[PDB]
Amino acid sequence: VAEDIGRQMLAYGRRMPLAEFLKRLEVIDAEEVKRVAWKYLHDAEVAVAGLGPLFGMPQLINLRRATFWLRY
Amino acid sequence: QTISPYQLKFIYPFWHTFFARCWCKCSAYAWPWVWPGLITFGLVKKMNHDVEEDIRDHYWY
Ligand SMILES: CCCCCCCCCCCCCCCCCC(=O)OC[C@H](COP(=O)([O-])OCC(O)COP(=O)([O-])OC[C@@H](COC(=O)CCCCCCCCCCCCCCCCC)OC(=O)CCCCCCCCCCCCCCCCC)OC(=O)CCCCCCCCCCCCCCCCC
Ligand SMILES: CCCCCCCCCCCCCCCCCC(=O)OC[C@H](COP(=O)([O-])OCC(O)COP(=O)([O-])OC[C@@H](COC(=O)CCCCCCCCCCCCCCCCC)OC(=O)CCCCCCCCCCCCCCCCC)OC(=O)CCCCCCCCCCCCCCCCC
Repeated sequence: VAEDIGRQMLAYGRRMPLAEFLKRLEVIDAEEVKRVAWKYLHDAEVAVAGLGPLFGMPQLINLRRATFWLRY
Repeated sequence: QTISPYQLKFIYPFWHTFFARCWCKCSAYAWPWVWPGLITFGLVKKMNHDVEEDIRDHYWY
């Protein structure tokens, strides 16, 4: 609880009550998820880090073009 | 380390290194290709010069 108080006072300038968070979370449906992902995640840049036996790792460009579909 | 192609200049690097790449390629090909070609060209001329003279030594009066 103390970590939640302090972290929120620095980030938001206040503590959000539990009821407010639950009210904001309640009105998010599938059409709002689609809107936000289309704006920020669709056809976007990616960064990658890796370690170990990586002979079969995809190309960066393969990962970059997997952020969109050609169907639809 | 690799950078995304959407965040690179991709035509300027070709011309930035043009003179070095052209020197390497043209220097490699000079002796092996050009020197036999000049000899073949010369033989083509000598051949055509002897054909003409041989026609006049047999048909012209
Ligand atoms: C009289 C003359 C008349 C001639 C007319 C003939 C027709 C000409 C067609 C011209 C088409 C030009 C456009 C080419 C684009 C191809 C599609 C594409 O974008 O691929 C992306 C596809 C996936 O992209 P990605 O970046 O990996 O992923 C991005 C997303 O994350 C991935 O997101 P996702 O998961 O949503 O996407 C999955 C992906 C699915 O991905 C896969 O799993 C692989 C898809 C297959 C490869 C792409 C199709 C082209 C393959 C060429 C086959 C030609 C056979 C020739 C036989 C001739 C026999 C005479 O979805 C699809 O693309 C589904 C296919 C779409 C529906 C079909 C329309 C495209 C077909 C194009 C023509 C092929 C059929 C012609 C048959 C001819 C028979 C006579 O790329 C690849 O698979 C990579 C290699 C692609 C090579 C393309 C070669 C194109 C050549 C087409 C000409 C056909 C030759 C006809 C000869 C006729 C002689 C008589
Ligand atoms: C002889 C035929 C062959 C063609 C002609 C000869 C070949 C050269 C022509 C000139 C093209 C190159 C111009 C300089 C480089 C431009 C790019 C660049 O980075 O420059 C700034 C760069 C420095 O800038 P920076 O600040 O570091 O970076 C800025 C960029 O952000 C750096 O970002 P980036 O590196 O990522 O790239 C930037 C990007 C962004 O560039 C842009 O600014 C975007 C431009 C958008 C348009 C793209 C061009 C589309 C044109 C299509 C045709 C017109 C269609 C419209 C309708 C027409 C209706 C009639 O650049 C491009 O996309 C280049 C677009 C131009 C492509 C070449 C088009 C040539 C043909 C045009 C006519 C069409 C063909 C004829 C058919 C039609 C008529 C019958 O400087 C250089 O790259 C060094 C320049 C020195 C190189 C030029 C050497 C020329 C002499 C050698 C050739 C001599 C003749 C052939 C000898 C061999 C055979 C005997």
